[PDB]
Amino acid sequence: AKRGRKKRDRKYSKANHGKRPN
Amino acid sequence: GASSSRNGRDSAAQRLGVKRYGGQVVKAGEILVRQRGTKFHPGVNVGRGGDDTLFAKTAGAVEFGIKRGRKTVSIVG
Amino acid sequence: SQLKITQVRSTIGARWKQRESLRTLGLRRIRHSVIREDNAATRGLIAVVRHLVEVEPAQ
RNA sequence: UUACGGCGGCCACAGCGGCAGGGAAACGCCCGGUCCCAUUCCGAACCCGGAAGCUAAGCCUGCCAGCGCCGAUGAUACUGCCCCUCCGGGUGGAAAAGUAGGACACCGCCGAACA
RNA sequence: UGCCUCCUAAAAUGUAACGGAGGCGCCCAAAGGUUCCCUCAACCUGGACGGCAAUCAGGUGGCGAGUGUAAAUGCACAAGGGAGCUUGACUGCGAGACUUACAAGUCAAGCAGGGACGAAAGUCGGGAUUAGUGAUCCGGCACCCCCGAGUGGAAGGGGUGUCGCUCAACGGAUAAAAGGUACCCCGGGGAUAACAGGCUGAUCUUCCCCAAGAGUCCAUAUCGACGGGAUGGUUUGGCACCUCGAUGUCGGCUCGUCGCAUCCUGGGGCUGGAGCAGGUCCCAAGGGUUGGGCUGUUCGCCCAUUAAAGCGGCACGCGAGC
RNA sequence: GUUGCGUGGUUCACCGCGGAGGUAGAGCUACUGGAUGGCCGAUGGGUUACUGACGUCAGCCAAACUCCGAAUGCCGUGGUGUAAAGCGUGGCAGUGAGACGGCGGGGGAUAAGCUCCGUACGUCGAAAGGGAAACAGCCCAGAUCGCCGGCUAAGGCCCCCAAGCGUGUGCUAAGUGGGAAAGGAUGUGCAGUCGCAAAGACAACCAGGAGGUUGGCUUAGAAGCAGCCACCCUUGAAAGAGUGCGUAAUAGCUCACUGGUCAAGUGAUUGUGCGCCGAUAAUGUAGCGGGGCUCAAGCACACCGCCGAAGCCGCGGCACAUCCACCUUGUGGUGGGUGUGGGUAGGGGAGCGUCCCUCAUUCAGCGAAGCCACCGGGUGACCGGUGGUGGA
RNA sequence: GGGUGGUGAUGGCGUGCCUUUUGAAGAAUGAGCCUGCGAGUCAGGGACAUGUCGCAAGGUUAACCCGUGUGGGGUAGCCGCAGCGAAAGCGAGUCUGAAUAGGGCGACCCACACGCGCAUACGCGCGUGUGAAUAGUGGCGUGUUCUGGACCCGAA
Ligand SMILES: [Mg+2]
Ligand SMILES: [Mg+2]
Ligand SMILES: [Mg+2]
Ligand SMILES: [Mg+2]
Ligand SMILES: [Mg+2]
Ligand SMILES: [Mg+2]
Ligand SMILES: [Mg+2]
Ligand SMILES: [Mg+2]
Ligand SMILES: [Mg+2]
Ligand SMILES: [Mg+2]
Ligand SMILES: [Mg+2]
Ligand SMILES: [Mg+2]
Ligand SMILES: [Mg+2]
Ligand SMILES: [Mg+2]
Ligand SMILES: [Mg+2]
Ligand SMILES: [Mg+2]
Ligand SMILES: [Mg+2]
Ligand SMILES: [Mg+2]
Ligand SMILES: [Mg+2]
Ligand SMILES: [Mg+2]
Ligand SMILES: [Mg+2]
Ligand SMILES: [Mg+2]
Ligand SMILES: [Mg+2]
Ligand SMILES: [Mg+2]
Ligand SMILES: [Mg+2]
Ligand SMILES: [Mg+2]
Ligand SMILES: [Mg+2]
Ligand SMILES: [Mg+2]
Ligand SMILES: [Mg+2]
Ligand SMILES: [Mg+2]
Ligand SMILES: [Mg+2]
Ligand SMILES: [Mg+2]
Ligand SMILES: [Mg+2]
Ligand SMILES: [Mg+2]
Ligand SMILES: [Mg+2]
Ligand SMILES: [Mg+2]
Ligand SMILES: [Mg+2]
Ligand SMILES: [Mg+2]
Ligand SMILES: [Mg+2]
Ligand SMILES: [Mg+2]
Ligand SMILES: [Mg+2]
Ligand SMILES: [Mg+2]
Ligand SMILES: [Mg+2]
Ligand SMILES: [Mg+2]
Ligand SMILES: [Mg+2]
Ligand SMILES: [Mg+2]
Ligand SMILES: [Mg+2]
Ligand SMILES: [Mg+2]
Ligand SMILES: [Mg+2]
Ligand SMILES: [Mg+2]
Ligand SMILES: [Mg+2]
Ligand SMILES: [Mg+2]
Ligand SMILES: [Mg+2]
Ligand SMILES: [Mg+2]
Ligand SMILES: [Mg+2]
Ligand SMILES: [Mg+2]
Ligand SMILES: [Mg+2]
Ligand SMILES: [Mg+2]
Ligand SMILES: [Mg+2]
Ligand SMILES: [Mg+2]
Ligand SMILES: [Mg+2]
Ligand SMILES: [Mg+2]
Ligand SMILES: [Mg+2]
Ligand SMILES: [Mg+2]
Ligand SMILES: [Mg+2]
Ligand SMILES: [Mg+2]
Ligand SMILES: [Mg+2]
Ligand SMILES: [Mg+2]
Ligand SMILES: [Mg+2]
Ligand SMILES: [Mg+2]
Ligand SMILES: [Mg+2]
Ligand SMILES: [Mg+2]
Ligand SMILES: [Mg+2]
Ligand SMILES: [Mg+2]
Ligand SMILES: [Mg+2]
Ligand SMILES: [Mg+2]
Ligand SMILES: [Mg+2]
Ligand SMILES: [Mg+2]
Ligand SMILES: [Mg+2]
Ligand SMILES: [Mg+2]
Ligand SMILES: [Mg+2]
Ligand SMILES: [Mg+2]
Ligand SMILES: [Mg+2]
Ligand SMILES: [Mg+2]
Ligand SMILES: [Mg+2]
Ligand SMILES: [Mg+2]
Ligand SMILES: [Mg+2]
Ligand SMILES: [Mg+2]
Ligand SMILES: [Mg+2]
Ligand SMILES: [Mg+2]
Ligand SMILES: [Mg+2]
Ligand SMILES: [Mg+2]
Repeated sequence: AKRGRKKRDRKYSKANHGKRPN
Repeated sequence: GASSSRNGRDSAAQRLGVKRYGGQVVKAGEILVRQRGTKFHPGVNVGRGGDDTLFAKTAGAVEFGIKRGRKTVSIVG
Repeated sequence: SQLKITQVRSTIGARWKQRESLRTLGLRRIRHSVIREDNAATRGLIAVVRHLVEVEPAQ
């Protein structure tokens, strides 16, 4: 589940503004 | 699995509701509110209809109002 | 009196009403500026596109 | 102009209820059913014919918030659009409930006396 | 599987799922039209049989009743209840609308004819409304006399009205129709399953929080219910994202390699640890971790041992290695 | 979608005005249901400790509840604005497998990079460039061409890596930053709220801290102390048949409660900013992209610059659409504006190259075609020149 | 020193082509390379729409005939010329209908000019004309379409 959680958490970057595909 | 499709049917949407709003100019015969029962009542210059359709007897402007609790649709010529 | 509206953000991703309001002010691209009278219609337009423009009371 | 009579607007801020007061014309109850008409029985009602009696009631007036009804302002909920990781924030709207209160309606068309 | 009603449906309309609920494939000659009249249910009080609830009387009661039938919207001004007379449950039409891909579906003032009811005003082209239905074809019947294959007829055709489909898979491939294929073939698909990967983590797994209790007493030596929160991604699944112009499927063998949630060996804390042995928890992955019987087996049980006979991952590691 | 022919502002945006609503929310003695606790009380039940209808007092809940009820959205209308709106009718389509993200919902386990809808929502599809380490669908921004010019966006500025080891005020000690829950916690900074005290506060210390009321009983003893239980008064600074150890008890070490003795805060408690633990899978650090960073290069607030794209501006070239003025004012040219020029399916328009025929013309044994090389040219398909080879 | 042409230490950027997909650098498909070949064509007085040209209330021929030809004849036919109606039929009307009701379908055909029966000179109607797109009709081009193998290849 680590890969999923890390991919999901990388929306929380300033450049992404809390939003990211999938 | 369970064949719980006991309820999967519905009738067609009948496109009810107000068709000509207040202050809108209509010709005679033009239906103003198609509805079930008398949600609105025929006012002056408005006919009711066999299925409660509230058409215009005469041309003019639609206006909505209240007649002793009953809410009514009329045309001012 | 007489407002001065400059478009500063893109219309890319903007809603219908924002794009058409920018069109209605006549704004075309980033750092386009238009001069329009300060009436209710103009302030309604500016309110719709507030985040896409900056305005000043420039003569 | 009246504690009067007459028909609508409106459908509770108007209703319902309580307490008083009112009978000139009028509205009424009222007295009868030979006389049109009527009761799924009943002259109760409807209808007709009268004026012995009466404001007891309807009706009208006035007063009561009692049962109801209307109801802000503000605040909040919610929310359009923005900004922003949520939490949030800006901005434009803004309830329901509750509270202050309002409220025992208001307006329109002919006759009697007066005048 | 068509139709009707509601909710989903995000206060116009519309809106999907093998989403949540129900109805319909009729009925009524009055339950239609019209004129007139009426107001219900429930509650309270009194009353032969009669009682909680039959009929009666009086109150109170604005809709909690009823509506032919689902639901919704309506209807007490009644569309609900009753009575009289009737057939408009019309013919010829129809401005204009709604709805709609089309086909369909729906509403309609008003004009005329001839009527019904009404004193009149007026209302009536079925039913409070929205389901109770089926295109076209091909035929049938009645009427009209339109055409009438040389001519007169006739046959036959035509028009108008209307009839005949659980064509219900209900826009209705034929008037007429079931299965098997592991003997299978071809065209395709990772648009779609089986393996494996991926996401998820219900299930599984490993922990933890709270601590009712059990433990002679004592929750916390040990075990811990009811509940709660997570980890892992080794189970069974869910999803269907790569692969169907091929990613060989279980077990074994051979070779490994990694994690530690440690079976042994090593170090410790607590103990309901006297000692010997243990129990539990903590640290620790260096090495080690047997041979047989049964079963294809994994697993498991058993035999004999052992310090121990660990648990998992690596396409449930490994078939261009067997 | 495109394109032709018509129509002409009818489209769309904003402002105002006229309208229908039953979502969000809320409310429910306003209905239908669900439903908590009281009080009364019909019944039933064994005279009535049991039942507790109906009411009544309060507090609540609902997609298919509504006395109510937004914001938006929708319909119309009047103004204002806006070139490439709209509409009709023809020609030619393609598409009818969508994806993710935001917001509202269903299904699912309020799982899924799940599934099914809604959304004048977005992006991808069909969108390059910049940011996000890499990274269709997120953020910025829509590439006509050229430039060794400038300003910016998102994001950034210690080195990798362009621009800040920027400034001021604080916070963090956890490499937190640079993943995680219930929950555990005298971590720390800040904002509050009470108790005591120079009539001497908390910490530390000497003295002292008991008699009848040691009732019920388990019993060897219950005597507080194997357990439940009297449920109160009095020489006294204060002082219980007693707070925790402990024995069969008798006992024994002490705490509640003050005096003296020593000299300044000391305890509780709340919200918060930043931290700690919980923390835990398998090739190799492997959860800042790396180096490194607290002497911040981390965080918060305030401020100042700068970097940063194919965005914008500057200068130059091209093209399309449309408008205005001159020239046979529409076959249309010229000049100048204005706008526009990412693009898959697809539509429309205009061209390049090869071959053959016809007409005209012109090259060719002083060397055609074809091929090769080099030098040039055009916005593209491509073209030309020169030379070599070659032979019609 | 400068410019050609060759090479390219070194720095940055940078995920083949095609097909097909929501999405491929993809570990989806196809392709070893080169040269040559290999896919919307043709027929028809077909159909629809358009561009263009001829003639125009007309247009045009088919077979065929005569010519060394692509030329000249050839009116049969076709389309246009009036519609409405099931049809008889009627006709700028017609059908339904009882209807001097309503509806359906159909006619009111164009721009510029003159000429009249005349409005002071400016106009309703009706006629010449001029459109040598009028209005049709015929040819030719293009897109689509029909029947043919119909863009090409491929089964069992
Ligand atoms: Mg419906
Ligand atoms: Mg009906
Ligand atoms: Mg009197
Ligand atoms: Mg009497
Ligand atoms: Mg009285
Ligand atoms: Mg308010
Ligand atoms: Mg209120
Ligand atoms: Mg709706
Ligand atoms: Mg909506
Ligand atoms: Mg059924
Ligand atoms: Mg009847
Ligand atoms: Mg009735
Ligand atoms: Mg019938
Ligand atoms: Mg019609
Ligand atoms: Mg009549
Ligand atoms: Mg009569
Ligand atoms: Mg009628
Ligand atoms: Mg019915
Ligand atoms: Mg057939
Ligand atoms: Mg014959
Ligand atoms: Mg014959
Ligand atoms: Mg016959
Ligand atoms: Mg007929
Ligand atoms: Mg079907
Ligand atoms: Mg059939
Ligand atoms: Mg066999
Ligand atoms: Mg096959
Ligand atoms: Mg798939
Ligand atoms: Mg699988
Ligand atoms: Mg794989
Ligand atoms: Mg998990
Ligand atoms: Mg899917
Ligand atoms: Mg392959
Ligand atoms: Mg360990
Ligand atoms: Mg131990
Ligand atoms: Mg080991
Ligand atoms: Mg070692
Ligand atoms: Mg043996
Ligand atoms: Mg192993
Ligand atoms: Mg395997
Ligand atoms: Mg294995
Ligand atoms: Mg094997
Ligand atoms: Mg292998
Ligand atoms: Mg078109
Ligand atoms: Mg408004
Ligand atoms: Mg509103
Ligand atoms: Mg609703
Ligand atoms: Mg709600
Ligand atoms: Mg209730
Ligand atoms: Mg109760
Ligand atoms: Mg609701
Ligand atoms: Mg399809
Ligand atoms: Mg589809
Ligand atoms: Mg979809
Ligand atoms: Mg959602
Ligand atoms: Mg999906
Ligand atoms: Mg969405
Ligand atoms: Mg991009
Ligand atoms: Mg980019
Ligand atoms: Mg990058
Ligand atoms: Mg700069
Ligand atoms: Mg910035
Ligand atoms: Mg780099
Ligand atoms: Mg630098
Ligand atoms: Mg900084
Ligand atoms: Mg410094
Ligand atoms: Mg600094
Ligand atoms: Mg760190
Ligand atoms: Mg960290
Ligand atoms: Mg944490
Ligand atoms: Mg961690
Ligand atoms: Mg640009
Ligand atoms: Mg382009
Ligand atoms: Mg562009
Ligand atoms: Mg294309
Ligand atoms: Mg020679
Ligand atoms: Mg030579
Ligand atoms: Mg040649
Ligand atoms: Mg060359
Ligand atoms: Mg040459
Ligand atoms: Mg040569
Ligand atoms: Mg595609
Ligand atoms: Mg796929
Ligand atoms: Mg490949
Ligand atoms: Mg490859
Ligand atoms: Mg394939
Ligand atoms: Mg290959
Ligand atoms: Mg005909
Ligand atoms: Mg006619
Ligand atoms: Mg022509
Ligand atoms: Mg040709
Ligand atoms: Mg074929």
